[PDB]
Amino acid sequence: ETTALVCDNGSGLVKAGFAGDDAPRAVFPSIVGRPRHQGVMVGMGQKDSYVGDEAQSKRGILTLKYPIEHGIITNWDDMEKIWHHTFYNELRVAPEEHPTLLTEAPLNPKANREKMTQIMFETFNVPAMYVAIQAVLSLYASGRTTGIVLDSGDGVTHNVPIYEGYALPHAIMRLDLAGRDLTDYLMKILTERGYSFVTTAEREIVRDIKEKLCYVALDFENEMATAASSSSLEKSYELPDGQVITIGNERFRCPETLFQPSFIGMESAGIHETTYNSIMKCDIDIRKDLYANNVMSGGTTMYPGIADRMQKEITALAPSTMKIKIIAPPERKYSVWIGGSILASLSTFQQMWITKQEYDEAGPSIVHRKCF
Amino acid sequence: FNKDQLEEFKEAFELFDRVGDGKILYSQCGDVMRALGQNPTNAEVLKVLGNPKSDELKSRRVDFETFLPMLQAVAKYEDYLEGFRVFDGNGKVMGAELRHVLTTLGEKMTEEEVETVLAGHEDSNGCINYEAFLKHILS
Amino acid sequence: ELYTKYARVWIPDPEEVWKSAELLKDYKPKVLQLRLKDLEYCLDPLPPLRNPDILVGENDLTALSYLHEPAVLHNLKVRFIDSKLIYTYCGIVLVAINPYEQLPIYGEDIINAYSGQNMGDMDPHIFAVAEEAYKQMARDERNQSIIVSGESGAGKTVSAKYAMRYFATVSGSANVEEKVLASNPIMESIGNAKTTRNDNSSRFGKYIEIGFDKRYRIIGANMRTYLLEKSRVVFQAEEERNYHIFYQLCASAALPEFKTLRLGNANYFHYTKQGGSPVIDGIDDAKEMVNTRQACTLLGISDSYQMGIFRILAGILHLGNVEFASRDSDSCAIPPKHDPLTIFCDLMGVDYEEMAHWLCHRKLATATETYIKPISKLHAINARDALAKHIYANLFNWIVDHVNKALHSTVKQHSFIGVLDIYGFETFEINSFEQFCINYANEKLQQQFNMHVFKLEQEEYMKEQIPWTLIDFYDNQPCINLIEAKMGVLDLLDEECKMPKGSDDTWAQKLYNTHLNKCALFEKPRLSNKAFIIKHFADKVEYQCEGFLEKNKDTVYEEQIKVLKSSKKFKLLPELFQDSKEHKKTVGHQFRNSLHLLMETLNATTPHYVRCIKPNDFKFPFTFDEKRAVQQLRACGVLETIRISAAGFPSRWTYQEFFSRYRVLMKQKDVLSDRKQTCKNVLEKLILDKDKYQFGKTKIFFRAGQVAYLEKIRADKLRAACIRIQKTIRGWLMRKKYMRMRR
Amino acid sequence: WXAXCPA
Ligand SMILES: Nc1ncnc2c1ncn2[C@@H]1O[C@H](COP(=O)(O)OP(=O)(O)O)[C@@H](O)[C@H]1O
Ligand SMILES: Nc1ncnc2c1ncn2[C@@H]1O[C@H](COP(=O)(O)OP(=O)(O)O)[C@@H](O)[C@H]1O
Ligand SMILES: [Mg+2]
Ligand SMILES: [Mg+2]
Repeated sequence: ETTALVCDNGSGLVKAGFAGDDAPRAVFPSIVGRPRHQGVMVGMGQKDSYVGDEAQSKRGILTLKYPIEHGIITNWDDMEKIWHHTFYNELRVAPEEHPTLLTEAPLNPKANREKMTQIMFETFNVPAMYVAIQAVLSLYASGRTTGIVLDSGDGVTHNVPIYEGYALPHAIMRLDLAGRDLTDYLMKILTERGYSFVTTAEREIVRDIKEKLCYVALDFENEMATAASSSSLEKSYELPDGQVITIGNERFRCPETLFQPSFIGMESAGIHETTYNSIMKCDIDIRKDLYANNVMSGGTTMYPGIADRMQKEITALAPSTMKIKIIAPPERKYSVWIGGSILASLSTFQQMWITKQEYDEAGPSIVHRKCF
Repeated sequence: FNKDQLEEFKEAFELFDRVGDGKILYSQCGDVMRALGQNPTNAEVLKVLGNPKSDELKSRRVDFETFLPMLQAVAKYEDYLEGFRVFDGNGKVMGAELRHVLTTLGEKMTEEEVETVLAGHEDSNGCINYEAFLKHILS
Repeated sequence: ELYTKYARVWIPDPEEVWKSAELLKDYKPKVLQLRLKDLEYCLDPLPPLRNPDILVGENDLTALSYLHEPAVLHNLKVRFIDSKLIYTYCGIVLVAINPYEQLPIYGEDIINAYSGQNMGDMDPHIFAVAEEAYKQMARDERNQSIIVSGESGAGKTVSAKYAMRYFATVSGSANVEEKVLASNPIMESIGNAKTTRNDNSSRFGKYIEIGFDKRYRIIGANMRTYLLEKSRVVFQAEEERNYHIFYQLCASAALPEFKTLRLGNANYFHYTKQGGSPVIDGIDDAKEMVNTRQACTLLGISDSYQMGIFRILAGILHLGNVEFASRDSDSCAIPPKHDPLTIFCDLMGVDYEEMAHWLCHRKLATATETYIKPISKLHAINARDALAKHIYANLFNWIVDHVNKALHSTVKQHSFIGVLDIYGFETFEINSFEQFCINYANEKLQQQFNMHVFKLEQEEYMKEQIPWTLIDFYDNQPCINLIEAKMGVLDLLDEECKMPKGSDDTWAQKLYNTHLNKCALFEKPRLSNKAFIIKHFADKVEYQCEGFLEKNKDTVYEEQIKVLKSSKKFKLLPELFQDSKEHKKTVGHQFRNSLHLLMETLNATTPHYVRCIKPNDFKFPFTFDEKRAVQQLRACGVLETIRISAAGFPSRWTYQEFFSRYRVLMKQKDVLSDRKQTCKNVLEKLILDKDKYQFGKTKIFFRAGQVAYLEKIRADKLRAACIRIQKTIRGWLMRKKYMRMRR
Repeated sequence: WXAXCPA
């Protein structure tokens, strides 16, 4: 036998497991910590860096970098550290035995593929490798072959329409509004209620607020008036030290920035109007089958109400006769991984892999030509 | 054949005339040839007879003068011994096997014909001394 | 060349595949003519030649001097019809032809006569191969397998039973048969099914070990099963039933116990309904379980467990009737109440709300978390039918374990002898995943047969110190690889079961894309995308892609099985499961695995072989149809064996028997008075070239024609000597009779 | 990135 490895280099969470599994065997944040403070106790064990879940525990004493920003890998040594931790510590597998499948956003700089491949063959000596678009995997994950895939992570949002397995590249739209730049806005709006969050390890505390408390307003202005009218929306949270904090109409105001990028100060339209303006680029024949098969993917899609706000507000754009349908399975955060576990297990896929000999012959230019 | 031979043969032929017309049947021709020392097969007899049909073989009658050329034509030990040694190497031949082959192979004979030729020559085991029996049947 | 006036040849005919002619004028190099009552026989870029009678009666198909389909078929037919003998030998392989009437021959004096003798000395009988096994196992420690094979009617179970009667009778006392034979009413009930071309058909692969004491006596028996056709439990073709036990059970329902199980009529249940054939003429299913339960009791399956088994089968029957309604394109539900689910849950003692929930949803968890998906109506129906198939398979493996418990004994077995009953290669004029599996298994079994026969002939050559290079065989590994290998037919089917939307149309189109021109052995039918053709060793066979996938698929959700394994109402249902990734595996991969385990079971033994041919479709006693028998003899590789043995040296003769037959040809001067050298001296006179005949330590090896030639010259010499003897005797007898009577 | 954005 052999089993492929499946790895997804999200901006925020690494997800990894063996192909053919239905759930990732490791998840940990793609976070690298270095000691912040002068080390006093001689005889303490001083690890030069902490990676992943370790850095969660010790965050109070660390500066936490993320090596991925807006789906560009920004400094490659720490990325290598993350993959080293992943294969040796999380999966406990030698990559030299096991082929590996990797995942990327659709438009990100072309150099990124060359370098990511080079590291796999030169550093880890993987038997074979591949790179897949997230929006492609989400269709395998949702069990359908015609889709417009709306996928939003920590670092990137992107739309890709697929019809009968033909991707449609001109159709494709990308925004840099994502979980991270929700979090940063959440700091600035929490400051309105007189709470201050200045530091990276503390930013994670903000992120945990955003994950627990936030939700999407089904009418933004009507609930804003309702929250001005009454306490009833306002709700209570705990810091790590046990200070309780209470959070009002503002907790929806971050998910609202998805639908109004003007708040953060983006140029663009929000996710629904770019989804529509993507479909409008498509050939009129297909559009009826895109409007049914909306698939939402990636963890930023997880807020309650975002399905119903998406369906309502896109219905305002689309002509009345075509029924809009939106499909938001409760596990979609994984779904890019689940669909990569599906893809890496196909017998037809086995011919696709970029192999060691063929890479040595070509050099990393091959990753553009063969892989897509 | 000389005149004396022709006279002896004619006398013998007349002894074989069972109808009184001074003739024998075609079917008796073989018997007459055998009585005069020839040993033709029934097939050879029919061949020298001209492959006669059943009717003339049983009822057409010929005098000595027409019979004679056929007798002449027919007239003009180690194989016999080996032939008997086929059915043997102690100098014997089963009586049962000779009876079976003579009544079931070749120009098959009746069990009574075989008993007649075999009468007094087989012992209690049913074995025939074939050199003595052969000399006897060749005499 | 030889063809003369009053020779014989075989000519083809639609109505009987070969019929005989005499030759009307000698052949010279064009068209021939024949007598039967004449037509010129067309020749195209020769006819066969027909053996002399003296061979054709005989016991061994290698003894025939011309080897070809007409001679073999005619020999088997004269043996069956005229001689009233069924057993015959071909190469090493015994062949058996169903007499469908019962014969004294199995009496115990026959058994004693066979005991301690060989293949050649005694007339072919099923006992003779058992004696071969019993002798082999005393030559060598090696365990012996006996393999019985043929289309469903042919007689395989009954032939196994006689092989067991033989071993037990020769063994002396130590009492296995009573138990083993009493098991069969159980096994036939759970494991046999009714199919379009006959009424009782074993849909699994069935194995017995007889164990022996260090000094040979039967100590006990142990039973195994392989290749169970799980799909039949939920999906049935036209006019074809699932396993008899469901019908026996339904026809029982008026009995007092089964009322508790609330069994409807036999057609009522969705798994019985599908065949549209709820009754077999002449078999009163309601009576047959009285035998089945008698056999269980006689075997010691407790009166409690019998009711547990029937409770579980009722469980599956009720389960199958249970039908979802789509809430949505994305999800379904069981309706606000669905009656038969209640009956399922109260048979097996589980909360209706728990089965209702877990049937409708599935659970998926990364261990920090857990998530529940609603699932499509289709995937819910696939899950239900996989839970049905998984229960049935586990029940069958339990019934076979409790059977085996009664059959073992604890004293260490020295060596087993093993007897195998499996379906033979089979072609039906609609073909489906069940036949694809059955043919693939008959590939594996015949590869093993071919390689074994090739080995035995290499042995026999070296045992007679003769050159070897001629030895040849048919290699079916390139056809097996088409079914088995990666991007094979099975592997693309299992792929498409994954692929997010997958259909018997896209699977076929994938087959054509990858395979279509890349092998000879795969072919498309001219007028359909939906079907494809595989050139198996017996035949080109054509399969329909429709409904492979729905048969292909098992996935047994951990939640539903957990819920069953929870229940406390009765012992057996938790007992089945107690013993994973295997829940994921499709039926085809489980089948491949079980077949590998079967080939691991049969390899590291030495086979002996039986073939069983069904003489006629219509159950007519002790009569025969050439048109079927040819189709059987091709599917059994008998024709392949015979052809390949004819291409080389077919015929074996001991110098002792050669001299014993052909001293008639000898001359006493030519008798050197030791047989081997005498015949080595004689033979060169009679046959031109040593390429056409050979000499070994004990055996002469002829090429095919030469036996008939020798028999002819023997006849000629016999006639010549007889005519000489008769002519001389007639001459002096005639003299004696007319002269002595006239005297 | 390299231009229009910080990465
Ligand atoms: N229950 C939740 N509600 C809202 N957001 C969530 C929830 N759980 C996780 N998230 C957000 O999901 C984002 C990570 O999404 P993910 O798809 O895993 O990114 P990537 O796959 O690119 O690593 C983070 O911003 C995290 O805060
Ligand atoms: N050698 C035989 N002697 C007598 N009857 C036989 C013989 N072989 C088959 N039969 C009859 O034909 C039937 C069909 O054969 P059977 O062994 O029952 O089928 P299967 O091949 O499914 O085991 C037997 O039950 C028996 O009635
Ligand atoms: Mg992602
Ligand atoms: Mg049977």
